[PDB]
Amino acid sequence: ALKVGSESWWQSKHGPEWQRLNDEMFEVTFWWRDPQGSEEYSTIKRVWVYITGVTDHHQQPQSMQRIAGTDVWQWTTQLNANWRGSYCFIPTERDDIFSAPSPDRLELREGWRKLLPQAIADPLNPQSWKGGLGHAVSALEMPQAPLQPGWDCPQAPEIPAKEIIWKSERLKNSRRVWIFTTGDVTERPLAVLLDGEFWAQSMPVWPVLTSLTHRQQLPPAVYVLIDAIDTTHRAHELPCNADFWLAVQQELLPLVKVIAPFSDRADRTVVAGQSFGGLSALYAGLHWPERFGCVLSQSGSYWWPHRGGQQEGVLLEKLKAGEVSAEGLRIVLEAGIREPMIMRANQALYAQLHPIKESIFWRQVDGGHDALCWRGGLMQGLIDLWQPLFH
Repeated sequence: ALKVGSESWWQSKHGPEWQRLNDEMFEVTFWWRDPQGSEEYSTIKRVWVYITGVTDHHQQPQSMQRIAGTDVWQWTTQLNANWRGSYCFIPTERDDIFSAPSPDRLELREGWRKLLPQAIADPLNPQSWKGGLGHAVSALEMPQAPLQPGWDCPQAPEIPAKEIIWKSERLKNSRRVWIFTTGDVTERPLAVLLDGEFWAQSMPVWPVLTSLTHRQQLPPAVYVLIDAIDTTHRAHELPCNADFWLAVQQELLPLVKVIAPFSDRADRTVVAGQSFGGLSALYAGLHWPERFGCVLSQSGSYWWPHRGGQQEGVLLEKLKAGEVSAEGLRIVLEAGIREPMIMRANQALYAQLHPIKESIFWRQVDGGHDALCWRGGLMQGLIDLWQPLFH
């Protein structure tokens, strides 16, 4: 049947549905099933909907609304026909946490921060992962969302990626590393991606890279995906840790070379990363440009360590004091409008790289701070950095 709220009805639900309003706008509806039944048996009072690019800009958030006598929670909104991003739900028993119907942008960041720990991905949406803000999210793409190269038609890789556990002597820890290759022999470029777990497992990047290599938008290459181990490790290791890049160069890459040989030429060697991974990528090129020729930094966390509009980043001023220099790196530098604290931090950096201005691809995308946008960027950036190889 299709009795609202019946089991057969829930089975036909597979995430948010949407009906077009007009050329530019869509009405999007979201559902959540309460694993406790109707308002009588349940103990939840609010279900908040948090949408990555959007919800944190508004001004006063809406809860979902229960259909009386069912386990059904509903919520509706509008998005632009080309929007893509991620959302989550926050079912909660607490109801004070947006009690006062104003509020102010300080009472907000407060309240959301309080709540996001309890955030869940949409359990019916077939595509979910750990978000950029460290809370679980689901996918949402409007039908005119800009094409993202490769993602449109994955192709099964010929040789699957090999996971090894790299036991670093210097960093005194162990992590996974995936070594993935995209063609046989001939002098393939190396690309190292940070947050490998994510790109190996949450959004497995293999059939995408393959698709693009078949369509020769990317050269046969060797990809090294490096497990950030977890949040605290990531936050110590990724942003401007020298030991980190020492260990990879000294312990990791020599191994990789023996496993799947790759070119020695910094100019085709890539370091890719998002947020802290972007910041790390840049930092790596800066200090070891002989090993790392190309940088792909998406939404790089350049403020670091001063969160907000406080003080310029420790990398920005290590440059400002004309100290480390960006001599001879080609680099992709991207951030999204809808992200917008990070954006500021990024144009700050762009200026402070007045010298290299010429060999820097600089893009401002429709993205928030979000894996779902990043994935397209990631592909693109890789294409752009490897332009030179089709001379």
